[PDB]
Amino acid sequence: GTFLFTSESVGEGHPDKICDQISDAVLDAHLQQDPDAKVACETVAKTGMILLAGEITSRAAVDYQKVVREAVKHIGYDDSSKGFDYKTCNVLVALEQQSPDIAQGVHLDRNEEDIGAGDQGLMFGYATDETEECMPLTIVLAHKLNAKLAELRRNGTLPWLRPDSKTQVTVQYMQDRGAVLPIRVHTIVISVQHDEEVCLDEMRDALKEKVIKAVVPAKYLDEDTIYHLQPSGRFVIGGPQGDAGLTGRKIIVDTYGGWGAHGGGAFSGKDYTKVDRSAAYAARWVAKSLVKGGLCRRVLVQVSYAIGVSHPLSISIFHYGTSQKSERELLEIVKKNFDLRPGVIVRDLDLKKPIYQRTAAYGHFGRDSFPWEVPKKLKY
Amino acid sequence: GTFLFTSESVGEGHPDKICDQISDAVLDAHLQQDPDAKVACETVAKTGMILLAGEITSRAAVDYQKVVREAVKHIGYDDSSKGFDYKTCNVLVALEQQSPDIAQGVHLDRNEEDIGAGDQGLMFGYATDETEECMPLTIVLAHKLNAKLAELRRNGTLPWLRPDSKTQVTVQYMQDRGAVLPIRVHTIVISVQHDEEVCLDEMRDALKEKVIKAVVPAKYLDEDTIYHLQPSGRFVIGGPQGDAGLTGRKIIVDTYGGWGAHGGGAFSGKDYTKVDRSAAYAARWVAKSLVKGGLCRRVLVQVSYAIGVSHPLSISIFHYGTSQKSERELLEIVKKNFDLRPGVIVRDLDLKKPIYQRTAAYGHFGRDSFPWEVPKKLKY
Ligand SMILES: C[S@@+](CC[C@H](N)C(=O)[O-])C[C@H]1O[C@@H](n2cnc3c(N)ncnc32)[C@H](O)[C@@H]1O
Ligand SMILES: C[S@@+](CC[C@H](N)C(=O)[O-])C[C@H]1O[C@@H](n2cnc3c(N)ncnc32)[C@H](O)[C@@H]1O
Ligand SMILES: CCOc1nc(N(C)C)nc(=O)[nH]1
Ligand SMILES: CCOc1nc(N(C)C)nc(=O)[nH]1
Repeated sequence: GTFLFTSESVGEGHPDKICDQISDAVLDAHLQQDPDAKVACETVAKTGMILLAGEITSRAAVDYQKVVREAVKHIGYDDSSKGFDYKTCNVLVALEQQSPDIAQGVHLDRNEEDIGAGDQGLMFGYATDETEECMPLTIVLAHKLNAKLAELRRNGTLPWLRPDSKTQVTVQYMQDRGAVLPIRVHTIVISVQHDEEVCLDEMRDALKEKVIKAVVPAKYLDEDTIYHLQPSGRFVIGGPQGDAGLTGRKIIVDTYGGWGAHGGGAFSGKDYTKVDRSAAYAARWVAKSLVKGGLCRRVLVQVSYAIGVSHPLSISIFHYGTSQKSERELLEIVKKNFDLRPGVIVRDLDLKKPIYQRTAAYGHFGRDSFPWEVPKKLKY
Repeated sequence: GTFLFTSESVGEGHPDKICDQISDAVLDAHLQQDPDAKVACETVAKTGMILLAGEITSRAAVDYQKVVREAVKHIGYDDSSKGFDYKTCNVLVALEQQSPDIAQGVHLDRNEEDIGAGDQGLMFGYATDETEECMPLTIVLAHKLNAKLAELRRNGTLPWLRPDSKTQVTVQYMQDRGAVLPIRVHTIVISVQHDEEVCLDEMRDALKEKVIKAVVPAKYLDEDTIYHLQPSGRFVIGGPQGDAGLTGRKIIVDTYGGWGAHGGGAFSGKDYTKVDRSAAYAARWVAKSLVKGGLCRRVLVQVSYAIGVSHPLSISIFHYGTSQKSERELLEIVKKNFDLRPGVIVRDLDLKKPIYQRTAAYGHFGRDSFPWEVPKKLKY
């Protein structure tokens, strides 16, 4: 009954992730002044460039040059030696108002509770009892390895580290009546951008001793665990100079690491009317409520919408055989306890609050007790 | 045992899809001259602009202005009245060589069969016996509805149609020992860009009579089927003018429509060394071979890689309880029949051939008998 499963994560300076963080810095800057801002901000990053493209209709007065540069500074790209510098990069803006055809069909003259979905689409929520935070261990460990790299870079322990990193964790699991039980870590990959001076052996030793051992419990590591540390051999060129980044290109890192499913929508740079974000957060909230409520050990929830229509078109539950209740019964419990109209989700999850840049690295789920991470007490 | 499941698809003129098609037109233009081109071409589209950003190392001489404009012409954006025009749009290029640090770690001085994966990552393949092509009915129908719109636009039946469209199909299924059986179509959404002259009732009638009835079998449609046709009410502004598009933002439309799983990687604009594409195609090939080989009714396959390492780090099989054989036994069959090194996949799936622009709309799977759609005869 054993099997392997792999998930990855990336650091704050991974170019796709830079884009997600900038998109959400822009969203938060708008929401700080106009809680009802309509934002659809895409970011593109390549050598020396941040380009903002999309549609924003807002009463806020936002200084895009300042917001973008401050986000890049926070990430740690502050010198041409690192391949990117917030002080001297090009910031280009191609932002227009939201299409009036979309606005009239979604929200104009609509009661907030009855606002229409901002687009059609499908979204999934997932939760698993394998960790207290109800997330897959593979992705939790992968995120923590990138967070550890950023911690050691920022406190000056490993000053040769640069912001761009990727990690990947393969866990060997046992199947248990549809639930999954982590046994051991089979393989770890770490690739991180570095300075010109540090040698490969010094990096590999530090990645094992100061990063992996500082994150992964020893009980999961053994003589057979495979380590791929700086497997490319050299990673001096990094960030946007090494690879063009775009918003919404790390949607699996943002969610469940391959577990569960995804509807395709990106989160960053979007206000609550874009159900790609708000309904995915609500679906996570439902899934976690079902697991913490003791109704199943793991569960997948799907929801879908049509543009301009408030109520979801469909809701579905897949419990992997981990409940005594049928999926039909769980769906009835969900329908009695949740209202997944976007105009209700916004109230329940406080989605006009400018906390979005905090979600844009290290995953949107399983951290920091955001509203979608606080289970709802279910009545049935 | 009944449940609902929803999938979406988009048309050739959806702005994200325009980007995927342009990225793959660029890839094919390079491969026509240099079969070993290293391509990582991202495209961004917004009002009046196509921007190419990324990394290409190739011996080809490619006229980016001509390649981009020809792709936009094919899609049908040929007049400012449509919101976008290949003849007069801005084409901007920010393309540099592939990072030498990546090149040295992946492919330089390597025997082709032993080339390293171009990046780390995870990829999934899926197949289901619910259709002959081994794809979920939800996504097959959603794709065919967009293809029908483009057919009626191009033959002049519905001259008010414009290239940008989205569709969404919800099917009611029955569960059958882990397999899924389509019963009926519960809800259909169609949104399509249109001219200023046509009225809503004429469009809704045409979408039902000339589009849905021309695609979806009557046996699936009944008095209860819900139709959301032009639900926003007005969609004159469309294409990149209505919404910024980016390459790799329709990864679920490109694959399984919410069924199965996704590793996060985009396909378009990437040569075979980028396992996000080649290993996902090979995983589809494995999954379809297992279903057509009669070993399971539906199956999910995961593979993963480390940058610079040829052999996958992990391979896993989830058969949803639809095989008499254990997942351990199916994994042994896969390991005896397939070699998922990128330098072998390229040979088996002929991945230096310039057929990629053909994959960039209507899904990469379940169509046209591409090599990954031709099952391998399994020996065990
Ligand atoms: C390998 S690059 C993607 C392929 C690239 N676009 C190309 O031109 O081949 C993807 C990510 O891997 C990381 N990366 C960049 N250079 C790397 C290197 N030399 N070694 C390992 N990882 C690298 C960065 O996080 C980057 O965003
Ligand atoms: C609704 S837009 C996404 C949200 C948008 N960025 C905004 O500013 O609100 C997403 C896709 O829906 C389609 N779309 C654009 N305008 C539309 C309209 N008026 N009615 C329906 N669908 C529309 C296009 O395919 C577009 O790429
Ligand atoms: C949340 C709905 O997703 C799924 N449901 C099911 N069943 C069998 C109900 N199978 C899947 O593969 N996905
Ligand atoms: C292909 C590996 O994906 C999965 N495997 C399993 N099991 C139980 C083997 N459960 C999942 O949710 N996904």
